[PDB]
Amino acid sequence: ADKITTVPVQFAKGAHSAQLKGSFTGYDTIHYTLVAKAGQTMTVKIGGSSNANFNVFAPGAQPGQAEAIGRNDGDGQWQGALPASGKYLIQVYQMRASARRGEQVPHSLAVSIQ
Ligand SMILES: [Cl-]
Repeated sequence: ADKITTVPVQFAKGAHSAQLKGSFTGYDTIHYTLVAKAGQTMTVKIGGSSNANFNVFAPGAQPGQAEAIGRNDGDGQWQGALPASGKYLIQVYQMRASARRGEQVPHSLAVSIQ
């Protein structure tokens, strides 16, 4: 019975970044979505619970259906030039061990596009 919550991210007028605060428990996950253009550089940084991880998916790609174009490194961050235009998906999740313990995962996701 796993839940996915989708959170559309829209930058304020004239802004190229935002920070979101969220939380999820166990195997629940959050999909943060963001429309961007091919060739722009996206930077993603996750903070808060050490259990928090993310995968970046290009438009149309769903967890389980295609490979992510990126994920958090050991410092909780990722940066890359975007191959495609459209709505990107940042999947925030925790790994099986702590999911299975039912840990709650408060986190902050900072995303910017330039
Ligand atoms: Cl922790």
